[PDB]
Amino acid sequence: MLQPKRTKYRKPHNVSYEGKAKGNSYVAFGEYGLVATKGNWIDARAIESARIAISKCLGKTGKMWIRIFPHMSKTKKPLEVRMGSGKGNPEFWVAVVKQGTVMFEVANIPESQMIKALTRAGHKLPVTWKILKREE
Amino acid sequence: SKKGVGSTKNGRDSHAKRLGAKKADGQMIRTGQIIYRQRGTRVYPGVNVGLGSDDTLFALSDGLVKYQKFGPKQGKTRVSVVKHKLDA
Amino acid sequence: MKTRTEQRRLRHKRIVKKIRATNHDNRVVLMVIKSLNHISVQAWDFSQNIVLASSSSLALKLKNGNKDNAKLVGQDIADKLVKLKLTNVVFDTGGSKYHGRIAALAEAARERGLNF
Amino acid sequence: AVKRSTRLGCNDCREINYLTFKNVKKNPEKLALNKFCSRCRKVVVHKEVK
Amino acid sequence: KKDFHFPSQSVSFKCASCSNSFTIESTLKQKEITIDICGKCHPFYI
Amino acid sequence: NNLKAHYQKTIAKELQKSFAFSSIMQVPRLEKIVINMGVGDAIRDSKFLESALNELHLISGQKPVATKAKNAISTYKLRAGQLIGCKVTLRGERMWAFLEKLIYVALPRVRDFRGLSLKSFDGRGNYTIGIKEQIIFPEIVYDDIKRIRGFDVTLVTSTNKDSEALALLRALNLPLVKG
RNA sequence: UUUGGUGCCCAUGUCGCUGUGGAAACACCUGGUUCCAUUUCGAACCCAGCAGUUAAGCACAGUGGAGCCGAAUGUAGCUGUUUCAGUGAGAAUAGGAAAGCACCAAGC
RNA sequence: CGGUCGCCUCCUAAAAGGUAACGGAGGCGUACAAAGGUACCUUCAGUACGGUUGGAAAUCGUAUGUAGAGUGUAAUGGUGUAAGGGUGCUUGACUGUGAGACAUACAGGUCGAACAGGUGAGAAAUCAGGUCAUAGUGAUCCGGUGGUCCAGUAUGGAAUGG
RNA sequence: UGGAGGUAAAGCUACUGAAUGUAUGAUGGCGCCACCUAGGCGUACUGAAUACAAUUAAACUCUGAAUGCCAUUUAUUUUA
Ligand SMILES: [Mg+2]
Ligand SMILES: [Mg+2]
Ligand SMILES: [Mg+2]
Ligand SMILES: [Mg+2]
Ligand SMILES: [Mg+2]
Ligand SMILES: [Mg+2]
Ligand SMILES: [Mg+2]
Ligand SMILES: [Mg+2]
Ligand SMILES: [Mg+2]
Ligand SMILES: [Mg+2]
Ligand SMILES: [Mg+2]
Ligand SMILES: [Mg+2]
Ligand SMILES: [Mg+2]
Ligand SMILES: [Zn+2]
Ligand SMILES: [Zn+2]
Repeated sequence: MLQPKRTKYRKPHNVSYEGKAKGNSYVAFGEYGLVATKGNWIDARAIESARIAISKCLGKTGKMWIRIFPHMSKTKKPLEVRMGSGKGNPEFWVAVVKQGTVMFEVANIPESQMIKALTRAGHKLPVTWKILKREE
Repeated sequence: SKKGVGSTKNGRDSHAKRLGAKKADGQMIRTGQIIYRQRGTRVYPGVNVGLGSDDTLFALSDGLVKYQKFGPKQGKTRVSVVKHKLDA
Repeated sequence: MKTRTEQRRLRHKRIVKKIRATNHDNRVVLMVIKSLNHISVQAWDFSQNIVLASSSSLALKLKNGNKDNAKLVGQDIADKLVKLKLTNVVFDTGGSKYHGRIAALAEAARERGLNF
Repeated sequence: AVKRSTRLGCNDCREINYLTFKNVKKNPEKLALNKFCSRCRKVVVHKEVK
Repeated sequence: KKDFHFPSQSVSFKCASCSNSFTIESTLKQKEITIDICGKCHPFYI
Repeated sequence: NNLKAHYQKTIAKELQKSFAFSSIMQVPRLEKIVINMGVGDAIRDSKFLESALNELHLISGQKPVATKAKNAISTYKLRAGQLIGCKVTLRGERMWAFLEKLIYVALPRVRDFRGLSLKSFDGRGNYTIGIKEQIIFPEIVYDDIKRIRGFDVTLVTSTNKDSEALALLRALNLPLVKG
């Protein structure tokens, strides 16, 4: 469960996911990568699920990198509460993925297993994923 | 059922102090008119421009106000009042 | 930590900033620069950034560094200022404490018609 | 509110002409300042007045 | 600086074995104080 | 001082010849012997500090200025605005007088002056002497503070190289082991 | 023109490295008896003199090392109307860069 | 029912300003006869080395370091020769005023050239009508206190007012 | 035409936090010895600092627009 160790402000304004890709746009640690095509909020739970899926379908020597990190927190008012009397308390952390950000990358294992691995990683995430390779 | 709700603690704000630039470049000015109000010297004073007890810049003579950029990496701003200088 | 001249330059930067900030009547500025051997004097005008009058031990051809030749330097520069028809002056030191040669030259300038 | 104020009165016409502040806990000694007096039209010693 | 109660007076110093009357400024009694171990009376220096 | 003239003539010629120094003042020159006898006991038994100064006073001929800390520490009971430590800086004739008196009278009286050198230069040419006890200094009567302490005599030089500082020390015969 | 002083400027002006220099001046330097000074020290400030001095500082030449500056193309954001025309960044880069502008005194 | 009611700082506030919510964070109802005024002098914190007590860290010397230091305070802005530190003398922490502006429904608030009187620092130029700036505050009525060139119910006082 | 600003954007070796991998690695945990206290050899592993490559921010900024705002210049229009 990826979680910031501490934050200066518990309840910040939400960060939009509409727009192009600011950073983490090109595979730069591995050479195959899973890009997103629709910005959305995805939480550390989906990240951990996808990472465990990748690790389970990896081998004995494959290596993986997680680019995105759930920096921003979000609140949720308790149920049966009418609006007012302040903001709700923070519940879960989501990493903000914009159209074009490479979330996971893999290397050091043959091509078919990595393609399958990225497929299973992307089926755990709501965004519609796509495979790209690293420029020589 | 309402079940009751907690209480918020920060709904407090102070009156807005009316700071900022008052006379724009090229505007004619007489002595004693405010050119720039600030909290801490955001605009330095030049010639024919004074300072107050609230870091307020005011004119000292007739003329056209004029801003001059100066300082390291061109990060400091300076204002002045170039006198009418009609000089026939 | 530094050398004497740099500290003298530092004091001069303070004095120049102060004079340029408060001299409202645009008086001529009688700058004296003292060295280990000699002391010179020049009257700048901070509105035009030029030199109106000048005087020096080299100009006056004296074995200076004494209070005696300081009297001569003050008299010469005061005579030149009177000839230039400027009498409203501001007096600043080169960054040295106003005393001895600087005080003698400044007082010498005052009895020859200067007002400061 | 706290009352740190004190009154300063002349010592020639015995008129009170100034109002200032003083900490009785820290400063124990009476003020003996010298200020302008409207009546005497000069500078004169002004002392603390109850 | 000056105007002091402790005067630094040039006092001579004698030593055992080797006389070596070294004159050094100090604020003490004005006479030939004899030192028992001086620099020259030490196995380390010579 | 006659040894001051000895310093002038001898140091000039030998160092100049020793390194083919192109100017007589290229040779290193010693500047100031700072003495700093500081103690934190002034936080509680202030009286002691006063006596400290006088002994320091009685040793150098310059009245000591008491120094103040630039911070505050609870564990040491330290607080800003207090006087903890005196520093004296001797120059001109008096500095050579005190230096000569130390090396010739005070130092060889040290219980075991076996010395420490080569491993004392700060890398810029300086030198610090950590004295262990005060009673050994001749300019001190038996009556003193209830606690006895040492000294931190230090040295400065015109040169910036520690090796040239050591060379001056060897030319001056400062008696340390092999240095 | 060069040296010395200074103002304007506020790194393409810096930090550093390597060499050269002094005629006059600038500096270190020589002493504290005078005016003046140390929260203590003629260190500094202040005196009165230039014996020595080119280490410094200072001034020149080289040095692209650090720091600084940074083109064109393209792109992101904007304004309109389009779903295309302008506006155009930041980052990155080729690369520049060993300051510049005036006044005064001296031999020139 | 709980919470809040005046004033100050930041964000939301969309690069002029303004802009709300039981939106998100904090403080204030002060402190300084020096932490004011002037003249002079002076400039980080930290880190590296070297040194008795003394220790990770007290002080000293030297170098490095361009602000992470200080600027009484909650933040913001400003300020490293400054607005920070020290010293000497002082009280302008004045009197009567005040052209002209800002912002404002009003009431109130904020800046201020300049004049007269008499001062402080400083050789002088100059500066000083409280502090680096923004919170530290409550109208009217009523009564009390000091001064006073005004009134004093026929007149002189007094009472009582101004 | 000139200006004020610090948003969009972008960047985090230009700060404050958050934060990924690689390399060198303070540090501890973990051992095994000697030594009762000064310590030492490896560390399933934690991870200061540095270098390389990559990230995040209403209350982060070494930067950084357009629009909008103020004033002025010219042309036209209205007595508001
Ligand atoms: Mg506000
Ligand atoms: Mg040379
Ligand atoms: Mg209620
Ligand atoms: Mg706006
Ligand atoms: Mg605004
Ligand atoms: Mg603050
Ligand atoms: Mg003072
Ligand atoms: Mg102050
Ligand atoms: Mg009533
Ligand atoms: Mg009557
Ligand atoms: Mg943005
Ligand atoms: Mg960052
Ligand atoms: Mg922002
Ligand atoms: Zn009176
Ligand atoms: Zn002997």
